[PDB]
Amino acid sequence: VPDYHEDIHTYLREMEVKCKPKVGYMKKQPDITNSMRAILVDWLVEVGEEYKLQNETLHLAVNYIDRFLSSMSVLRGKLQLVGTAAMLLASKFEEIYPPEVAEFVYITDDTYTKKQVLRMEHLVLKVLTFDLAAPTVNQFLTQYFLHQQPANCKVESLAMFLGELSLIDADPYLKYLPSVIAGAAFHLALYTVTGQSWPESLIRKTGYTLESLKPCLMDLHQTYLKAPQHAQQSIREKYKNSKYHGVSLLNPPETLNL
Amino acid sequence: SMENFQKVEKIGEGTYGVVYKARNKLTGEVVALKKIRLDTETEGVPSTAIREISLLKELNHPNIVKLLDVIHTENKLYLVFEFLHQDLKKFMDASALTGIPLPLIKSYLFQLLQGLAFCHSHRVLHRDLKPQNLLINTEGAIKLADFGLARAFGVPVRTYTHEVVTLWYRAPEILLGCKYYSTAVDIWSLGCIFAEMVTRRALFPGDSEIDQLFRIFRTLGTPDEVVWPGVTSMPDYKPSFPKWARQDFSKVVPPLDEDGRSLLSQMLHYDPNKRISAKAALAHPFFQDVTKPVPHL
Ligand SMILES: c1ccc(Nc2nc(OCC3CCCCC3)c3[nH]cnc3n2)cc1
Repeated sequence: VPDYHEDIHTYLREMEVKCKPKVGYMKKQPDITNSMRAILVDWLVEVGEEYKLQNETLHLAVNYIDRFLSSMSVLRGKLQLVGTAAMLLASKFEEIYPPEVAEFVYITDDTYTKKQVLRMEHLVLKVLTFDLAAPTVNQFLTQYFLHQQPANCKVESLAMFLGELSLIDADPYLKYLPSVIAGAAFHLALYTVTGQSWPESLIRKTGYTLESLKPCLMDLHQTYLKAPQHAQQSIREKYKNSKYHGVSLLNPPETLNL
Repeated sequence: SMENFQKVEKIGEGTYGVVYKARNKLTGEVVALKKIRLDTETEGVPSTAIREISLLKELNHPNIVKLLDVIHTENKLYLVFEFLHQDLKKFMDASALTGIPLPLIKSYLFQLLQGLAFCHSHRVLHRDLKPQNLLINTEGAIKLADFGLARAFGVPVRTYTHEVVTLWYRAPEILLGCKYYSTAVDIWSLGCIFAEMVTRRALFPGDSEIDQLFRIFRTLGTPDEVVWPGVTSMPDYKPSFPKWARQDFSKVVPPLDEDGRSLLSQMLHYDPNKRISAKAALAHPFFQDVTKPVPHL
């Protein structure tokens, strides 16, 4: 229903700037670290597989965790707790059948009580002032997916996997806006699988070119190369399923030709 | 806390929680209070309240009710809203001796399509237009209300909940189980609502899904592959459907002119890709002379 496509792309681009998190927040986190955030996002992928949640949901959940920690200081035994609450909220916002609070409590191997979950949820709702409709990489990808010639389902799937790896690592991905990670990721997918590049029509819609995307593209490219040694691997595991055409099994390009 | 409001009378129960008319003791504003009973060690803040609150604060428009504030307790959550005089259903039923003049119909249709384009435009689907959710003021304004069933949507959309829209105002894509639905469903409800502002009676008052379908098909014809490519392959499409002929639109809504019939007819296109979008409907020849008369009150 490309009736509102330029209208929605245009609004999404304005809200990624307002829904974006502080790039330097981990320097001001007295007790948690990128790696500690890397472990939590991994866990969340896994919870995602476990209840069969949308990938969009894992992506909003992350957006909430980053914006919550952008201004709330958190001890490392509480980081999961922020992570379960953001995850109930994202589920409560996007899923047809949200997992129930029991299930959030159960998958923390009763690290937290139900009452604690439920007070953090509430507390995430006020740090975030109830603004849960953030734009995500996945919202930008799906719009970029409409531009393939013809649709290539390995391409979609590998873009999904890479945009998804961008979630795990706060350094370098918190410097980049969602539209831009999806850019890099859609380019990296098309190139690997088909040899083609960021098409002319997406330049026209997005205003992004290979020159705009390179900074993100170089980074995403080293992430693709090191994927197999990353301490975190649930994204790799997941992308082995049939459902995403086992694209975590494809070989990343040797070079990029930029 | 709720210190400054003076509760004045309840208004009713919509999709979730309860609504009261109130007054700001200090400023004098008349607000609509939507009181959501919290309940910890249950599920916590309902998703209906999380979608609405977050989507309504993005939607600020003359024809979308305005959510003025959110008083966030630990037991209760209150949504503070711009208050309105009545709903369309309640007005319609009051104007049923001498109906709604055309100018007021047009203007309301025009004003709803504006609010409805603004929602679609900001990736929001209302999913529950019906006269009870459309509030009117004493100035002629008409506004979309109750965002309890609304939803942020994606481009191309995904499958969303199926249990959606009040039966009578529900679209044929929904009744036959299409895995993907969109914005075309809000327009379909406005189509029914437009027809109702005119005839002063619901267009398709079914009593069940099958009843709904067959009432739609007795009016517009049983859809086929010609009028709607893909219909006969749909999940709840049945080969045995009675094959009904399409009644000529002037008999569907007798009082309407040619522009009005053309416009209602684009709103009710079976095929969701051909249904007119809200934006486009704003430039229909139906509205050349749209004005804003202030209804009787
Ligand atoms: C009659 C008298 C008064 C009203 N006023 C009014 N009501 C609301 O929710 C009313 C709900 C109540 C249950 C059915 C659907 C509509 C509002 N939300 C923001 N402003 C509102 N104003 C409306 C009708």
